[PDB]
Amino acid sequence: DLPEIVASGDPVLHEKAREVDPGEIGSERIQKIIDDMIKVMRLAPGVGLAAPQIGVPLRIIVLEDTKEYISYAPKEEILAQERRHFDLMVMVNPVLKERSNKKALFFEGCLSVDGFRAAVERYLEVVVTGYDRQGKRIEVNASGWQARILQHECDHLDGNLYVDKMVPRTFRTVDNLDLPLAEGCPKLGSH
Amino acid sequence: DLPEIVASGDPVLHEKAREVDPGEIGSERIQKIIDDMIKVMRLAPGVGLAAPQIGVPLRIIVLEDTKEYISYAPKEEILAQERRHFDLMVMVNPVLKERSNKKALFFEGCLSVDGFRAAVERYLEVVVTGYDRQGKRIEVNASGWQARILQHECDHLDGNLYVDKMVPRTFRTVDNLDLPLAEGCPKLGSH
Ligand SMILES: [Zn+2]
Ligand SMILES: [Zn+2]
Repeated sequence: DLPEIVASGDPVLHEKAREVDPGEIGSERIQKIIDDMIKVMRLAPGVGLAAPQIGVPLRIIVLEDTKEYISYAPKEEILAQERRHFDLMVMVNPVLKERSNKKALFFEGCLSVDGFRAAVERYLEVVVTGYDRQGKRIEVNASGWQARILQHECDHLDGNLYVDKMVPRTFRTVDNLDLPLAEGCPKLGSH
Repeated sequence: DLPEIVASGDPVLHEKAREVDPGEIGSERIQKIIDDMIKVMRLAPGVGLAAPQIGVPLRIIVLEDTKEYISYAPKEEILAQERRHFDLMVMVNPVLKERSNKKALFFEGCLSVDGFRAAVERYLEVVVTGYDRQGKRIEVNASGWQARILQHECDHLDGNLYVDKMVPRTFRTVDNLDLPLAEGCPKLGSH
């Protein structure tokens, strides 16, 4: 049986998620959750996913970018967002910190807020500590689209969705995604 | 034939609309639009509607609350929100100003952002000047849900949607509308 995705409104998404006990990570229980998340993130075309999104108040995130997902987008664009593919990645009790105040601005979308995208600003470089799928402590460094995803998923673990971090007037239907930005809205890209 | 409501993304919604020339108000074109708006606002169950929502960069709003619309809601709620019914109302080149810093907090929804609602703070009392359907200077005073609607529609005329004015973490699917507010969130209602 597969637990589906919670949508905005469900308190689980707007409240800080409890840490999973290191070691208990190897548990057949939490291990199971990691499997589900990974499945769901792949079942609906998603590049990231946080425990609360399937109703689990735990600090666990999974991200992954297929060289196939990327394929379906303007090369001009995927290149601008420094979006390189990476293998599935799992992090429990992650702790994110920017490696520099360098930032970027692009359209983001959440699986708990579908049908909509919105330009949100993100750190370009970031380092995330925590534990790997098997309870061993790791420290992941990343930039570009990957850093973006990590920030997204981590935000979830704190009860935060991009909507409360978006650039005014950029909110839009996935359909009207490519329509121009109205005057005033900052330019997309980076410094 | 009636125009289709525009959804977020379409620049028309995120840019300041131009004032309509007084007098030109009686014009066919302009009196045509007012008819369309009114039709659309009624066609999809809506209580307000601004020109940009149908693609018209003009400053024209129509609001109306049926004793029928209201009927389909918790009387306890209709209470709290001071939501009383009022007849169709049309205002060109409206100019809104609060009558006091008295505010209220309730869930709002836009027709250009459907499937979602979010708690937004509004002035409780407000006065709006401008012109009536027939081009005559008018000055409407209102409070409660009516004041809320006026603010909503007027915001549209300036390229503003509630999403950029919502209370963090209140965003939600119309379905998850009644689910609790995450912890930390303000309490809905007045002061
Ligand atoms: Zn998300
Ligand atoms: Zn609206």
